[PDB]
Amino acid sequence: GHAPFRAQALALDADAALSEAFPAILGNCLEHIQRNEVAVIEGHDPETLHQMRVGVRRLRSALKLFDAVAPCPPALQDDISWLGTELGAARDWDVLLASTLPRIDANGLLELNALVQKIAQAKRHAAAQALLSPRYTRLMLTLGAWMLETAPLLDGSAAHFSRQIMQHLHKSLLKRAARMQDDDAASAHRTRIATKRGRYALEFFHGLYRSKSTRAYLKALAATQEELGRHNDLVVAGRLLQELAQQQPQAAEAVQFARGYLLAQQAMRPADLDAIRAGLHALRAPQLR
Ligand SMILES: [Zn+2]
Repeated sequence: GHAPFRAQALALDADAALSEAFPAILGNCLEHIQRNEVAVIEGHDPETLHQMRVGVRRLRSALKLFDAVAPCPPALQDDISWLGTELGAARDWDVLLASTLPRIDANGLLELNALVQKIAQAKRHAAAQALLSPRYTRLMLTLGAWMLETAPLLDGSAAHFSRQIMQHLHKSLLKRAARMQDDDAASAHRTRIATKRGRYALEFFHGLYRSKSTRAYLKALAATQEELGRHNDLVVAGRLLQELAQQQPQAAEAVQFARGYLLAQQAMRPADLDAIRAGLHALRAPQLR
């Protein structure tokens, strides 16, 4: 309520088992979602919604790496996708209003800003209703119950599991950054998600790896995510405004002006792959300690 909740720092023991790490990682993800509930329902704060959306993304990536040892039931995965879409739609409209539209310097953009704010507030109300619905509360309860049941069934230490995942994710990131080509949406998106997956996994198994080696690895990853995410916000804005033009034909002139400005920003300032390649060419897989 009122205050935004950021993901709690998870410091796992070096000698900790997989049966101890799995409920600690997923529990941290569920807490990150739960502690933002009230503020997303009652308020309109963008950071509280941002933190809840990130929490859902962190949970989905955690279930993806744990999929081999503990596969999540398909019914829960459908509800996680529903929750991600509901909070995601509200987040997309908030990014457009606070970050994508203000960087646009023809005079009819004031009424467009009022229309976008109206949609963003309505999407926040729609997200609030999704959280108050029994579908959400049942999902959080069923996920927690499944987490605790599957936890003692896992074999080996956390260090043995993390090294296999970290080797695959570093291999996946470097491969996608090399296969990456200019003006290709599919390759740029694959690199951005490999950057997110790698950042989350290293934050989950934080107390298992070297303090100064991971800090430099996370810095190079966060910089790559910031660059590819900047170009991604521009293409999402163009998609959201084109959808708004079809539903609201009255503000179409103001929409097309904003769409024209953003389409040019995509061509004039594309995702600087050369700076990304130079930022990731030196990176070595973080070693256990
Ligand atoms: Zn309201």
